Amino acid sequence: EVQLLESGGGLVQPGGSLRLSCAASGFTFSRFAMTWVRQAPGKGLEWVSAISGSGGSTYYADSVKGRFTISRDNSKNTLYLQMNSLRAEDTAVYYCAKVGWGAFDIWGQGTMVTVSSASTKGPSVFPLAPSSKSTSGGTAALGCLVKDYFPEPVTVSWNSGALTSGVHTFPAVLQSSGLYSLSSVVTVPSSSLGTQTYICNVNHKPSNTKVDKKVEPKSC
Amino acid sequence: SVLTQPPSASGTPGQSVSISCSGTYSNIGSNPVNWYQQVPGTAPKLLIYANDQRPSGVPDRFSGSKSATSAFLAIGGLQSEDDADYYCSTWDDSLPGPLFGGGTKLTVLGQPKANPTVTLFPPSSEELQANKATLVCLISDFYPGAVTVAWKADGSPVKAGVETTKPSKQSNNKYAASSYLSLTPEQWKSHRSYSCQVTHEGSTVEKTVAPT
Amino acid sequence: NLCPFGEVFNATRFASVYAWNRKRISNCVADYSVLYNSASFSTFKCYGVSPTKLNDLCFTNVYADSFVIRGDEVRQIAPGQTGKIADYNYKLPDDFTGCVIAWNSNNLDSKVGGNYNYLYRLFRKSNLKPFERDISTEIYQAGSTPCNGVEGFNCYFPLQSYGFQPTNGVGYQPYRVVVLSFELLHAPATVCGPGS
Ligand SMILES: *[C@@H]1O[C@H](CO)[C@@H](O[C@@H]2O[C@H](CO)[C@@H](O[C@@H]3O[C@H](CO)[C@@H](O)[C@H](O)[C@@H]3O)[C@H](O)[C@H]2NC(C)=O)[C@H](O)[C@H]1NC(C)=O
Repeated sequence: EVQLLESGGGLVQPGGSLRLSCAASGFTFSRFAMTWVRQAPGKGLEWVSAISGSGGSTYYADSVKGRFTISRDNSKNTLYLQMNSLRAEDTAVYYCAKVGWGAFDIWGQGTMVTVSSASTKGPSVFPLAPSSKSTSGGTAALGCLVKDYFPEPVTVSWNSGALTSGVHTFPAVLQSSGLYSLSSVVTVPSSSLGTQTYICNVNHKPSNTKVDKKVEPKSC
Repeated sequence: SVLTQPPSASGTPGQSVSISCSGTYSNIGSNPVNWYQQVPGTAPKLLIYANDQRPSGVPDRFSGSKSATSAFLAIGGLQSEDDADYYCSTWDDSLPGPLFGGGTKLTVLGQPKANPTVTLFPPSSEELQANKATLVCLISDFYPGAVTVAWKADGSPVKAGVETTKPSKQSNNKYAASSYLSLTPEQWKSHRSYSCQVTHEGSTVEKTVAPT
Repeated sequence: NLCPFGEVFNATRFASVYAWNRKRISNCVADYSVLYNSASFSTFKCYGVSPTKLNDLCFTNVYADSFVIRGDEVRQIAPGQTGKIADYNYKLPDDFTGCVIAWNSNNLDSKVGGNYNYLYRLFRKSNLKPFERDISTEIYQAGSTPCNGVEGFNCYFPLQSYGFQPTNGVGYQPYRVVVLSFELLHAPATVCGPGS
């Protein structure tokens, strides 16, 4: 019966501004301090800001002081977070929560804030050559690095789809820059190297980018 | 300053587990401790407040305790639906708002533990010729799906330039992750070796590459 | 002539655990088996002595402490325990010599819609010493921001009400507790069993 419904998240560029809202129902809103807590993708929880039931006292983490302002409208059961001078590292899911006995006892389901300048960009594709350091037993690992593209997705195949056994394409990492990178690796018989050709085929439709990259053992 | 939790925990169905949180006299020793459960894709949920109190609707198989400078969350009768990240939190006498520990990923075990396969690639000649340098550490076939990744350069920890994904489930129900270390070409050649150390369930698998 | 245990166990009103009661018993004869013979008690646990052996012992004074807590907290009324009650409300010593007696009081201490008259201390900056008692009601300050006497974000009233309802699970039902502690001093023994 308690609900905390957040909105206002979205994509902004560095230096931009956003205002989050949290609409509360099902409890006596004005009697409780309220707080914002954020979580960067794949990371932990970080307290951001809190406000007393009346709105007359506010509290801030050092990480956001002078840039974010918490407020509330008790006539509307709405909690706000004004976010100015946004930085890449403010990218996170923002939760509102009710404060109860030293704890955060009810949380909204969050709104996502992305602070990024990324624009469509095709990947640079690099070969990950097989070596003694990537061969175990009679098997060698070779791959390709699909670096710094935006947005998702890319597709990777090996030998134009003729090679599927032993292919492992990894989920992309989303870097602090706002660009993605991924790698694809294939394990093959080490005795096949230098007799079988291995080519990764990378497609990034958003940038109409198509790259074939030969992956070969090195000679010195 | 900081609350420290083990990165993972596990048990089998119907058994118990204990998750720890370590701090100092000025936070855990002087302030009430809370615990939160975060099932992936959902908001944190309060399990324990004021060290050992349960809010309404939290069953009594969740319990909290505290030593001088450490707090502990015990979970009896483990179920699969307890798979989640668990966070401790408390206050510090020097700060206006609360701290959170780094979280413990709990997995209730459904198959045998499986060590990660790790492959580490050095920067490619082509990338080095573009004046860039990336080390690629690929981690696969591990279970439960929780690893921590440490990079070393000549035995010394490497902090900056590291990007690591969350684990993701493979088609065979084990997990994969990958970590990337960005360097300048000069950093790459100015060291004798770089290491990717993957710790899983308390055992470390290490791979190393060196300029050539 | 008989030690007045009936007045302690049968008192009409019991204290909140944070403001636990204490009666000093002395200059009287104590028939403890009167107590342990009754099946009325869900807990009757002695430490450093036996229920029967007591009628054969003497003591400088006996203290009877008494209060209400939840069923699932009765286990904290014991030497060596931690938890909200042991830490913040009523602490026995590691070498407690005495008896802990308890019984379900749901029929007297619960109310439809909740009995909120029984309180416990929820927050305390350090743990109680054994047999220490804290009835203060200063706002409790978490973190660095002074409360200045006002409840708020990081500032909490330190007592919370149990709010007992007859329909609670037994772990959350009210229990009456009596703790008997047996004091041996370099002085005259005034409380003795009927075997002495
Ligand atoms: C708290 O109050 C109850 C009720 O008044 C007390 O129970 C009473 O205990 C006395 C024992 O002192 C019982 O009297 C006995 O009666 C038998 C006759 O069958 C007699 O032979 C015994 O010598 C003794 O006089 C009495 O029946 C009993 N009443 C009830 C309702 O149980 C209880 O003892 C009090 N708690 C104390 C004193 O710690």
